[PDB]
Amino acid sequence: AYSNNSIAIPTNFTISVTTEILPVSMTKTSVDCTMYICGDSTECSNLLLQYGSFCTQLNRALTGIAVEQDKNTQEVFAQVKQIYKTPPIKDFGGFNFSQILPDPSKPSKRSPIEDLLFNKVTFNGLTVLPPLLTDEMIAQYTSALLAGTITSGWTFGAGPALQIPFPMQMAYRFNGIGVTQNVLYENQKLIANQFNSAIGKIQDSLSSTPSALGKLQDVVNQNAQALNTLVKQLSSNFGAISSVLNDILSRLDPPEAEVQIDRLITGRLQSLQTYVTQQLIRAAEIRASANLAATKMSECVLGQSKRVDFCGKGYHLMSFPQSAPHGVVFLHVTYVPAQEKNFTTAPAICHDGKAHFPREGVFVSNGTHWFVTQRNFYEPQIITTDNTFVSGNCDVVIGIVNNTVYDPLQPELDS
Amino acid sequence: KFNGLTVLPPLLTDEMIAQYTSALLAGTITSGWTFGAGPALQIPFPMQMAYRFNGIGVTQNVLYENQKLIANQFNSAIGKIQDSLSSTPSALGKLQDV
Amino acid sequence: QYGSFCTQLNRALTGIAVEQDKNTQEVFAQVKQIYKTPPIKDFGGFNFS
Amino acid sequence: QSLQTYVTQQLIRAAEIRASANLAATKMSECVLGQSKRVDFCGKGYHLM
Amino acid sequence: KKFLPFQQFGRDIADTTDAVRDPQTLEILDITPCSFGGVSVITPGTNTSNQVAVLYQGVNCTEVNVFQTRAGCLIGAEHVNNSYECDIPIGAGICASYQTSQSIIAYTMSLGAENSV
Ligand SMILES: *[C@@H]1O[C@H](CO)[C@@H](O[C@@H]2O[C@H](CO)[C@@H](O)[C@H](O)[C@H]2NC(C)=O)[C@H](O)[C@H]1NC(C)=O
Ligand SMILES: *[C@@H]1O[C@H](CO)[C@@H](O[C@@H]2O[C@H](CO)[C@@H](O)[C@H](O)[C@H]2NC(C)=O)[C@H](O)[C@H]1NC(C)=O
Ligand SMILES: *[C@@H]1O[C@H](CO)[C@@H](O[C@@H]2O[C@H](CO)[C@@H](O)[C@H](O)[C@H]2NC(C)=O)[C@H](O)[C@H]1NC(C)=O
Ligand SMILES: *[C@@H]1O[C@H](CO)[C@@H](O[C@@H]2O[C@H](CO)[C@@H](O)[C@H](O)[C@H]2NC(C)=O)[C@H](O)[C@H]1NC(C)=O
Ligand SMILES: *[C@@H]1O[C@H](CO)[C@@H](O[C@@H]2O[C@H](CO)[C@@H](O)[C@H](O)[C@H]2NC(C)=O)[C@H](O)[C@H]1NC(C)=O
Ligand SMILES: *[C@@H]1O[C@H](CO)[C@@H](O)[C@H](O)[C@H]1NC(C)=O
Ligand SMILES: *[C@@H]1O[C@H](CO)[C@@H](O)[C@H](O)[C@H]1NC(C)=O
Ligand SMILES: *[C@@H]1O[C@H](CO)[C@@H](O)[C@H](O)[C@H]1NC(C)=O
Ligand SMILES: *[C@@H]1O[C@H](CO)[C@@H](O)[C@H](O)[C@H]1NC(C)=O
Ligand SMILES: *[C@@H]1O[C@H](CO)[C@@H](O)[C@H](O)[C@H]1NC(C)=O
Repeated sequence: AYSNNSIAIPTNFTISVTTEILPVSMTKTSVDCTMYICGDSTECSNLLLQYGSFCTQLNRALTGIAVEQDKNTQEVFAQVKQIYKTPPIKDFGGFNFSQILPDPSKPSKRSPIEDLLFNKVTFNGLTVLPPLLTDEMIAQYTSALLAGTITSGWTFGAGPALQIPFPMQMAYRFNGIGVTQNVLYENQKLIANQFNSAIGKIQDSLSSTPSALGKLQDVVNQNAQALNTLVKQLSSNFGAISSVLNDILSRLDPPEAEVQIDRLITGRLQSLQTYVTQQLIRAAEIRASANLAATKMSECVLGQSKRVDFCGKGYHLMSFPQSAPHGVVFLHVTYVPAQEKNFTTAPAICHDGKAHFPREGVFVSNGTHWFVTQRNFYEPQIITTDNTFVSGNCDVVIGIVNNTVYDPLQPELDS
Repeated sequence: KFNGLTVLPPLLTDEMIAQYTSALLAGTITSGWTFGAGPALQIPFPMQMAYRFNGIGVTQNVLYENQKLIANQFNSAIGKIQDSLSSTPSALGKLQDV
Repeated sequence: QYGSFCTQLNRALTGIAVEQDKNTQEVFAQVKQIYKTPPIKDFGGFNFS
Repeated sequence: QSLQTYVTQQLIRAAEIRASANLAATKMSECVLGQSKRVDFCGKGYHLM
Repeated sequence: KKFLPFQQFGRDIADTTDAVRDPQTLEILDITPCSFGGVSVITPGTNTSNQVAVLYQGVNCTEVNVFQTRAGCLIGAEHVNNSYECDIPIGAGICASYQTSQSIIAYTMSLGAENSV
């Protein structure tokens, strides 16, 4: 309902907590090319040796991929130089963080949401190498980031961790999005209750829907499919008399066994090159995801991003990290303006022939009287010389409206 | 063509992408950035520009005292876009290359 | 006799084709509602035609 | 071999197009749906819209 | 596993045999490849010293100062309770370093000095 003299200003707001899942690392699969192609067969091994460096460079590429996976995990999670801890007293002004804070009762030091996340994701020369950082170490890193954010705001990211009461931190976050910080303190209990409810709904939202963790599960499924296809390729003949190398060795003398083994070597080497190329491309995608996750942890969690839709829908307030198998989950707390009203507006106000413009906020009218309010929350104030500034006159501004501007010094002079 | 190579139509047609861009344009014109954060809140377009002006560190009275000049310059810049595009062929290379 | 090579190539091409639609969806479908401009074009002198 | 070469090139080009589409989605979110303060992200000068 | 009377062999998802039936005696015995993994050499700079440790990846300490970690069997490396910054990443939370007299050692890496606000 656009018109040249009408505005809609929110009168009420909500806390929104949204979930963003980002893959970070792949499974560190290593392939022994010689064992895959020539299983303990000296004849085949000597034939494979004729291809030069085709075999070793595949192992080099896979080793580089595994090192890159460890590097990705370190970049995403090892963003803090100290392990911060929350105080034993949870006097956070009514904000309940028990659902994202580590649970000591459990054998692992994981939060309930982290356990829910972990429960929802599932001999041919092929080995898997364990990641450098275990799940408990990733949980420790996320706990340190969580404690730093809760007890020190963005200060632990820029420099040393400076303590601040959490409602005061939320007032900072309010001023960050252009809403005056008195709105928080006047509505502290409502904001805390809405935040707690939004955190509580996250468990159900993730648990009920079985495709919520689809990104991480798709990464795992793609890797498993690639490995399974690589294994299945060993049963192919590739034009040879038998897919079994031992059968060819037992049946044929070297002069023709070598031809059959050469056919098998060509086929299996081509299979390895295909697998390694697909792994390199998928590793590039995962590295892009990990870089995005590291940027999101730096800017969404360690700070307050002003980038639209970077930290979820709405005006960003804060983010909380949670570890997940092969990835990270960000809980983005944002402001969503909820209830709005339709007012009339004016670009300026003519008092004495001078034009008054609001220093911050907008002029609004409730039918008969004119007020000045902050842009993102309806809070009417009397239009005074301390809310407005003077520039120009009423003969220049298009659509200026006559009104009276209150001067607080006049009755002080008169009294 | 006849060798097993086919092309599949995209899920969103040109009309649907045009509708999406039209919706984004209307939201931007009539509600500023409010349609992206949450509920779209109408605001006069002339009033929306000073908020944008305020973002770059320029006061609102700069836009209100110079509203006609700014509108004329914006319209002239839009006409120039169309002129440039049709006049020089290389412009849309990033797409054509693909 | 070559196993799954044909299937792997087809699967990769299908993945690319799906990714193209995903790309278009993420670029353009960023607004939930279809907004329309009013028949009134009084935007203070700004011409969006 | 020809098919494998074609599919590999298509995968690499699809990755590049995906990067471009992610950049376009970011630009639509931060410059069409907002007012970006990032220098040269959305044109020379001080971004308005 | 129980074989049907006409069944003799067992084919794995790649034409390898996991299980089998003997001609001399009908008892069926499953088959597993003996063992395999990756030998890695943990060393400091040769400019610094020439002592090394050998990690047999993804295997026990039986098939091969024999600390048994989750990465595999570590031979030659002293196990140290103290944590440090990871210098040589081994895996599964284990890193190695060359420290003072001097020798190579393996430890669970530290994630940083702990703190509290
Ligand atoms: C934070 O919320 C949790 C629930 O999500 C609260 O834990 C509950 O505490 C009540 C006692 O007031 C018990 O009866 C429930 O059994 C608890 N539920 C669970 C799941 O533990 C917790 O007390 C809240 N913390 C604060 C500080 O309010
Ligand atoms: C803003 O909205 C909130 C709800 O999001 C309102 O709080 C509710 O108020 C009703 C009374 O009408 C209570 O029954 C609910 O229990 C309240 N909910 C919560 C979470 O506290 C709030 O009153 C609204 N404020 C204004 C000024 O309209
Ligand atoms: C707009 O707000 C003004 C200021 O509050 C309202 O005027 C007040 O009306 C209330 C209730 O009728 C009275 O308690 C005050 O004495 C009035 N103040 C003045 C200075 O007149 C006005 O009613 C509102 N306008 C509308 C149409 O709602
Ligand atoms: C705002 O008030 C000013 C005067 O304070 C009005 O300007 C007057 O306009 C009338 C009719 O055109 C003239 O008779 C007066 O001489 C004008 N006074 C001045 C100082 O210019 C103006 O019309 C009012 N604005 C509106 C739209 O009501
Ligand atoms: C917006 O600009 C367009 C041109 O870019 C205007 O359309 C022209 O209107 C004149 C009449 O004054 C015609 O002679 C031209 O043929 C039109 N050109 C085109 C391309 O349609 C349009 O009137 C302008 N709108 C406003 C509200 O100023
Ligand atoms: C304000 O008035 C317009 C006029 O049509 C209407 O569409 C809009 O819903 C109104 N806003 C509220 C909050 O009632
Ligand atoms: C708004 O437009 C109406 C025409 O519908 C006009 O009468 C009025 O003067 C305009 N007001 C402003 C402030 O531009
Ligand atoms: C000898 O005959 C057959 C040959 O395999 C075998 O099944 C049988 O058990 C042998 N006799 C024995 C083991 O007493
Ligand atoms: C193999 O290592 C495991 C620990 O994972 C150990 O329990 C076991 O004793 C080792 N091998 C044998 C046969 O003892
Ligand atoms: C390290 O601490 C544990 C506690 O049981 C144990 O291995 C031992 O006491 C320490 N290591 C030694 C003795 O070198």
